Amino acid sequence: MISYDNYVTILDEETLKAWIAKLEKAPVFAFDTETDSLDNISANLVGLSFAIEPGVAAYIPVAHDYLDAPDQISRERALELLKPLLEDEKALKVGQNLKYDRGILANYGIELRGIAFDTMLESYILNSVAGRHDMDSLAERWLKHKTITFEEIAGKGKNQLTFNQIALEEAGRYAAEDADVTLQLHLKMWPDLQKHKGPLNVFENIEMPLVPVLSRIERNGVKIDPKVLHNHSEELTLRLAELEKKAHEIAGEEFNLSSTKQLQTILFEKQGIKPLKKTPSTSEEVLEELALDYPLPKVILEYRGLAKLKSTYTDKLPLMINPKTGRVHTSYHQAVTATGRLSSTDPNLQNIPVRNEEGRRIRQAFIAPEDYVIVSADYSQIELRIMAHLSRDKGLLTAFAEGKDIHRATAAEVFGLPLETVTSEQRRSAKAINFGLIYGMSAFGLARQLNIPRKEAQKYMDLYFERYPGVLEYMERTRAQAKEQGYVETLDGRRLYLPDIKSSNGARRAAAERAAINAPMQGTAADIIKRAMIAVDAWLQAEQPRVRMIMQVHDELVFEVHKDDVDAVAKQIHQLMENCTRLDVPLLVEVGSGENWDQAH
Ligand SMILES: [Zn+2]
Repeated sequence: MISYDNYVTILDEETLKAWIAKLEKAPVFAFDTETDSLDNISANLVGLSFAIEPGVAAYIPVAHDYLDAPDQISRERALELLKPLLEDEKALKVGQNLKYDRGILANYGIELRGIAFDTMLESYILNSVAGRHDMDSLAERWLKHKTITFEEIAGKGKNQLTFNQIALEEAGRYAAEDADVTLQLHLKMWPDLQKHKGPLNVFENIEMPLVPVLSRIERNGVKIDPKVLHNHSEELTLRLAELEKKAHEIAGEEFNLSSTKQLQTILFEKQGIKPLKKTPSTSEEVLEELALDYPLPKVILEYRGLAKLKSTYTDKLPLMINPKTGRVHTSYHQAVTATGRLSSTDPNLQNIPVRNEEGRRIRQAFIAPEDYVIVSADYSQIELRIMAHLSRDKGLLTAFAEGKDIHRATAAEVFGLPLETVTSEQRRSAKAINFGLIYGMSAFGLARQLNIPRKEAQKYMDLYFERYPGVLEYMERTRAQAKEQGYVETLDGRRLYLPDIKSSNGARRAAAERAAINAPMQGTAADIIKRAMIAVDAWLQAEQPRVRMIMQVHDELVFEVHKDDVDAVAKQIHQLMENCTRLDVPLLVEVGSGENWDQAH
């Protein structure tokens, strides 16, 4: 148990100063902030904790205000004394999710520098799939130590306390332990992170430098117009009512729009093969087949999609506007995906329909402030260009080299016809093949996406490998080393460990073999995107132009640029993204602008 004897609670300047002096001569020190909220932009600093050595840590309360709380160094005095150390790039800090901390300090005009180690990221790079990368999971895995939980000091449910209401010493136990455990975790993981120059490279030049740029992107937020969203909601209520009527009218009586309950009894009872359509889904969608002739499945389909969209973005988004900035602040997660791509929540920007009109209207609500424009910079099929390189295929490499549509180029070879004559159906077939290879899909899988018979799909795949031999050789070689070493790598050294690579279980080893082929391309795209963000952010920080990087979704970076600077800025973003990342993969950045994200997109 952690008691009040473990860590000191600093309540006077003289003592704070004695610690600042020791901190100033330490090789590295753990740092942590405690606040009255999870919302970064509006949270208030309540206290700070440091750890100079395992077992030697302190908690400095500055804003606890429960009834009769003892005197504390003021938030302002503590920060002016701590500011020099915190802003000194030479004073190296360790922490668990330093992104949060860097931002809190920014609420006071302090730029945390020396952001050298983040134990969450050390863990993530050591093995992204070892398990959760939060401090409590980490402490238990590497230290066989269970940490004091927030719920243990604050309580649960609606009556949970906010940090400023917790007694000084209890808050101390929690806060000082964080700092202490964090430093211990670093001492155990940092040495390990050196057994290999690949992960070390990614951790050092990709992951750590990205910490402060994500903080800045998140705190910038994005301007969302709530009127547009509201009218879209009202219209969707009318449209959903209308569709409900159109459905009742196509059949007879009233009924819910749920399959395997009300639909199979109507749809199949009036002709159609018995199997219902599961919302599995993108592999055999019963309702959409019928759609080509049967009108009911069509309106039920278009109904559900609209209902999901309304409650997920039309009704939720306006509620996400922060009263303090008047903008929305999405959460980017840097240590969650297995391949290294950034994920996103509240809102999850990647789930906004891309090829659909309603998705387009959602994006029309992401607007640029007065005298500014939204700019979208996209890496054209970066994953496919990465495959051309990894397969050393002169065919693909040349297609990209001369600017041809790889899907039409691919079709012209697989079907053997001039590029000008390739039809829309042939382009659609080549495209399914191409993107199917990335996700390592089976000839049968391809068939299920192309709506053609088995072995006909096999026919297309054999023709492809004959024309593009380098891709089969890459695929075989990759599944090989995957079994030889138990993991695959990205161009920068990032690793995805594949434990079921020999699973014996068919399905699991199947998944592990698809992952083997895929991860290197997706992880590499991820690494390129992060390097571009770091690069563009560095220019932004150095030159201070009239632009803000507000979003990162899929393979695009979105900015707010002053209307009178768009041309020079576009030239610059463009050169940085395709000339300041990797010079080996043939990259192309499509830059576009408009009044909203939909127009620039
Ligand atoms: Zn904490």
